[PDB]
Amino acid sequence: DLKGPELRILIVHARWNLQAIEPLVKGAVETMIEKHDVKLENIDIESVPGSWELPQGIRASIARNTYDAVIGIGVLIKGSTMHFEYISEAVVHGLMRVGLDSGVPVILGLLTVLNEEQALYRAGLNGGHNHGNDWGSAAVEMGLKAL
Amino acid sequence: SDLKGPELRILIVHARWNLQAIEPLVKGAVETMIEKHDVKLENIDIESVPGSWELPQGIRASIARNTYDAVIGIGVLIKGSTMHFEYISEAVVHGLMRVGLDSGVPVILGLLTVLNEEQALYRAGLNGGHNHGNDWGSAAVEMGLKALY
Amino acid sequence: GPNPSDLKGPELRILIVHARWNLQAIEPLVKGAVETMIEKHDVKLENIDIESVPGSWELPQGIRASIARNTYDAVIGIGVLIKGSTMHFEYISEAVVHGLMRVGLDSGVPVILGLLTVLNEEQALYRAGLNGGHNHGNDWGSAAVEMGLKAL
Amino acid sequence: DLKGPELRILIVHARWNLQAIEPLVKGAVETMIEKHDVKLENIDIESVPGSWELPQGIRASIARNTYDAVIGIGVLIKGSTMHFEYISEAVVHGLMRVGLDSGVPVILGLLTVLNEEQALYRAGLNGGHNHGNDWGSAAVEMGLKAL
Amino acid sequence: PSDLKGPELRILIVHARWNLQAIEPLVKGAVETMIEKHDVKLENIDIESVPGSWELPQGIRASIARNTYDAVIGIGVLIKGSTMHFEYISEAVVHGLMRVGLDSGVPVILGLLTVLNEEQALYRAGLNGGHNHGNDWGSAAVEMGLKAL
Ligand SMILES: O=c1[nH]c(NC[C@H](O)[C@H](O)[C@H](O)CO)c([N+](=O)[O-])c(=O)[nH]1
Ligand SMILES: O=c1[nH]c(NC[C@H](O)[C@H](O)[C@H](O)CO)c([N+](=O)[O-])c(=O)[nH]1
Ligand SMILES: O=c1[nH]c(NC[C@H](O)[C@H](O)[C@H](O)CO)c([N+](=O)[O-])c(=O)[nH]1
Ligand SMILES: O=c1[nH]c(NC[C@H](O)[C@H](O)[C@H](O)CO)c([N+](=O)[O-])c(=O)[nH]1
Ligand SMILES: O=c1[nH]c(NC[C@H](O)[C@H](O)[C@H](O)CO)c([N+](=O)[O-])c(=O)[nH]1
Repeated sequence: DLKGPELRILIVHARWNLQAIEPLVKGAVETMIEKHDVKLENIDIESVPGSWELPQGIRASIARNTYDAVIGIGVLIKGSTMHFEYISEAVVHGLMRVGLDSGVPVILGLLTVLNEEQALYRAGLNGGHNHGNDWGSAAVEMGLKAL
Repeated sequence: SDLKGPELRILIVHARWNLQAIEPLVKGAVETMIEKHDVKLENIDIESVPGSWELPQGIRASIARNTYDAVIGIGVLIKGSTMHFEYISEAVVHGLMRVGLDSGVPVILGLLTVLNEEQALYRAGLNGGHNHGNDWGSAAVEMGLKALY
Repeated sequence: GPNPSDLKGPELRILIVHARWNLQAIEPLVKGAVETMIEKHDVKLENIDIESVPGSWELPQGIRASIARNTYDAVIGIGVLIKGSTMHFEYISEAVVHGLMRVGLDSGVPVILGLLTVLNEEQALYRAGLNGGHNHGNDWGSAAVEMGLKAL
Repeated sequence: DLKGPELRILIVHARWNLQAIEPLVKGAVETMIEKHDVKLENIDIESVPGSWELPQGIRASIARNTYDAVIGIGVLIKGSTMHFEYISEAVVHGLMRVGLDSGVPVILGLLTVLNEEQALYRAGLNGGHNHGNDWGSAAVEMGLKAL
Repeated sequence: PSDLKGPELRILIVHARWNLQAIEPLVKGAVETMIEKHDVKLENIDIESVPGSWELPQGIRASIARNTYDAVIGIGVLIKGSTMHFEYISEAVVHGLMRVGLDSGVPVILGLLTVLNEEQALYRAGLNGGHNHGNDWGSAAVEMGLKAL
C-alpha cells in the first residue's frame, strides 16, 4: 500500500468526449487521495482541446513547475477517415518522448477505441471498471520510485 | 472556447494540394480567431508550401525567423492507388509533433487524411458538413494563451 | 531458432525491470532469466537487481531512471501485452518497443527485449515455459550476459 | 512564376529500378532549368545503391557543401516479403529527419508502389504525368523561401 | 559507377545468430564479393555477432564507438511467428539501424530480411535457385564507404 503524502501530481486531460473524460479524471483523483494519501491541493488539473495537444501541454507544464508524476488523459474514437490512426500513433510516441526527455514519469491514460460504448465501459459506466483508478495508483508508484 | 487573444501572433502554414478543400479550412480558422477570439488580422501570418510533406519544414523555418504564440499546419492528403498516402501521412504527423516539441511552440493539427475528395470537402464545411478550420482556430488561441501567459 | 553462448560473466551487474500485468506469465520469465544467468553463466545472485513497474508502458521510464542511478552492464526489460478489444494493444506495443530501443541507444547500455506481444493468454504462458513450451526468459538471460561482456 | 538563378540544388537518387528513375531525374532537372532559370552548373547529381542509402547520402553531402534544397529520388516496389513496408517507413522518416536536423528542405521524390507499371506511369511513361517536374518546382520554391 | 575498388577500406559486419542456416550464406556472399570483386582485404573486415536482430543496432553502435570503419553491414533474419512479435521487432530494428547511421555519420547497410517463412529467407540467401543478397550488400558497403572519403 504505497502512500505519497508529499507527491505533487499533474493531470492534463483533453476535452473531446467529455462524457468519458470526467469519470476517468475523478477515478484517478479519488484513488490517489482516498487510497494513497495524496493531498488534493497537491494535484494540479489542466486541460487542452484535444489529444493531439496532450504532449505539448504536458511539456509546457513540467517546464514551469515541478511534478513527481504526470497523467495524460484523452479519448480517441475511430471515425470515418484515417485521422484516428495517425493522431493515435503520433500522440503515443509524443507522450513517451516527453517522459523520456524530462525524466518525469508520464502515465498513459489514453483510450483508443472503435466506438463510444467502449470508452464509457472503460470509464466505469455500464458495468465496466474505471481505468482512471489504475492510472492514479501507477502515478503514485512511479512518482515514489523517482524519489 | 471563451478565450480572447488580442495580442497573440498566430502563424498558419498550408499546403496547396487539393486547394478546393484548403481554402475553406484556412478561412474558417482565420474568421473564427478574429470574430470569436479578437485576434487581429495583422497578427496572423499566412504562408504556403507545395505539399503536406513540406509543412513540417516550412513551419520549422518560419518559427526560427519570427516569433509566434501558436501555429496551425493545414494540409489535405487523399488516399491514391499506391502506398504513397500512408507513408507521407505517417511521416508528416510525426514531423509536426516533433517540430512542436523541439521548439516549445504549440502546433495545431489541421491535417486531413481521407479516403476520397468528398470526405475532405465535407470536413471543410461543404455539402452540409462542419468546417473543422473553426475548431483549429479556437485551439490555436487556447494553446497560444496557455503558453504566453 | 536462437544460438546462445557459453560465456561466463562473474563480474557482470545485471538489472531486470518487469511489469506486473499478467503475473502468471511474468514470474516464470523472470525466474528463467535469473536461473540461467546464475547456473549457466556464473553471474552472482547479489549482482542481479530486480525492479518492477505497473505496466509495460512504464518499462522504458523505469529502466531510464535506474541506469541513471546505478551502473549496469546490461538490462532486461520484461512485460506481457495481450491483444484486447480496442487498439490500445497496438499503440502501446509500438511505443514501448521504440522506447526501449531509444533508452538503449541513448545510454549505451544493452537493453534486452523481454517483451511478449501476444493475441491471447495461452500464447504468453506457452512462451513462459508452461504447457510444454520453451521458457524464453532463459534466452534473455544468455543475451544479457553476452551483450554485457561485449560492452567491456 | 518563381525563378532561382542563384539556387544550388542537390539531387540524390537510388539506382534500383533505373527505368523509372532516369525519367524522374530528367523531369526534375529540365523543369528547374527551363521553367525556373536554375543554372545547369548549380545542380549536383549524386547516386546511391538503394533507397535505404538515400538519407545517409543526403546527410553526408549537405555536410560537405551548401545547398538551398535537396531532392531525394528512389523507387520502391512491393515484393513478396515485408521488406518493402519496413524500408519504406524507415526511409521516409529518415528523409524527414535529415531535413529537420539540417534546416535544409528535403523534397520527397520517393515512389512506393505495388508494381512496376505504377512507377513508370508516375515517371511520365504510358500516358502518365512525370512527377519529377513537380519535385523540381517544389525544390525551387522551398529553396527560395529559406531566405 | 564503373568498377569500385576499396583496398584501404575497413568494413564492419555485425550479424545476429537466429536462423544461422540463412545467416551464414549471407555473410559469406558479402565477404566474398568485397574481396574478389572490390579488392577489399580480408584482414580489414571485422565480423561480430549478437544473439538476435534486436541487438544489431546496439552492437553496431558499441563497435563504431571503439574502432573506425568506413562502412557497416547489419545482417539478421526475422521470420513471422504466431504473435505480433515479428512486426514490432522489425519496425524497431529498422528505425534503430537508420538512427545509428545518421547519428554517427557512418554508412550502415541494411542486410536485414523480414520474411513470412523460412523458405523465403533461404531463397534470398542464394539457396534453392535464389540470388544471394549478401553480394549486393557487399558492393553497397564498398560504394558507400568510398563516397564517405
Ligand atoms: O482527443 C481527441 N481529439 C480529437 N481532435 C483532434 C486533435 O486532438 C486536436 O484537437 C486538433 O486536431 C488540432 O490539434 C479527436 N477527433 O478529432 O476525433 C478525438 O477523437 N479525440
Ligand atoms: O498535401 C498533399 N501533398 C501531396 N504531394 C506529396 C508531397 O506533399 C510533396 O508535394 C512532394 O512529394 C515533394 O516533396 C499529395 N499527394 O501526392 O497525393 C496529397 O494528397 N496531399
Ligand atoms: O504490461 C501490460 N500493461 C498493460 N497496462 C497498460 C500500461 O502498460 C500502463 O500500466 C498504464 O496504461 C498507464 O501508464 C496492459 N493492458 O492494458 O492491457 C497489458 O496487456 N500489459
Ligand atoms: O531503392 C530501392 N532499393 C531496394 N534495395 C534495398 C536497399 O535500398 C539497399 O540498397 C540495401 O538493402 C542495403 O542497404 C529495393 N528492394 O530491395 O526491393 C527497392 O525496391 N528499391
Ligand atoms: O534475429 C532474430 N531474432 C529473434 N529473437 C528476438 C530478438 O532478436 C532478441 O534476440 C531477444 O528477444 C531479447 O533481446 C527472432 N524471433 O524471436 O523470432 C527472429 O526471427 N530473428
